[PDB]
Amino acid sequence: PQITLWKRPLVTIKIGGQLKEALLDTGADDTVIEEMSLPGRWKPKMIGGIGGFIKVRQYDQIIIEIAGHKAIGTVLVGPTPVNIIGRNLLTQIGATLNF
Amino acid sequence: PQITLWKRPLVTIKIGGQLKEALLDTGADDTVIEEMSLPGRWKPKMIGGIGGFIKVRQYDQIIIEIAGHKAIGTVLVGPTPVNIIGRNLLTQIGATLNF
Ligand SMILES: CN[C@H]1CO[C@@H]2OC[C@H](OC(=O)N[C@@H](Cc3ccccc3)[C@H](O)CN(CC(C)C)S(=O)(=O)c3ccc(N)cc3)[C@@H]21
Ligand SMILES: [Cl-]
Ligand SMILES: [Cl-]
Ligand code: NA
Repeated sequence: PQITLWKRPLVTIKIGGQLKEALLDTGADDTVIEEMSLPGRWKPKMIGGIGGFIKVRQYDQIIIEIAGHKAIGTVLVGPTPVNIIGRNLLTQIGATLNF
Repeated sequence: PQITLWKRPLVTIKIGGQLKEALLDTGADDTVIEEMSLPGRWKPKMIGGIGGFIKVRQYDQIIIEIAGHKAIGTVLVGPTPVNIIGRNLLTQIGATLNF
């Protein structure tokens, strides 16, 4: 699909058995989701944005379905105000910016 | 052009006759750039991101070139960690997300 940017590019994701709304965010290196449980090992990480840093849990090799396209990669979990799909998973679904 | 997301989507912008690097950011509603002087009056705004909120100066109707495409619109100036081109000017340059 082609998504225009008049409005926030929100899509439905499926992660950890749950449906969530998330923002397709080319300015995010990493995918960051609101607090939830995920299986397997994790390690702590700090990630910074506008406003400073938050502490997150880093889970590797997590499968997500993004607008119907499956991808696997690292997912950061913590107190983000918005669920964000970052470049680490946008590449896997073949997303590009075009102008 | 078609920009893939394996690396950060950085482009050259020109504002006040100066070249700067900035990130094409579909997760940003608004364009915000690091401290610089812009002409005219400004109005207050708060923008929130991953770590919380910052105060910025809002300048309207600023001429800015983005990857060679001319735009004229609102630029926020404040302590952002990186220059970000958000959806208000991405729509002016005709950008879409595609997958
Ligand atoms: C530096 N780590 C960063 C980079 O990679 C990592 O992945 C996740 C984080 O990325 C980010 O937070 N990306 C943001 C851009 C941004 C901000 C600061 C620095 C770089 C990029 C976002 O793309 C845009 N942000 C709203 C998101 C969180 C809903 S906003 O806070 O900046 C914003 C920018 C304008 C406006 N008008 C309002 C908010 C880590
Ligand atoms: Cl990854
Ligand atoms: Cl590719
Ligand atoms: Na894992």
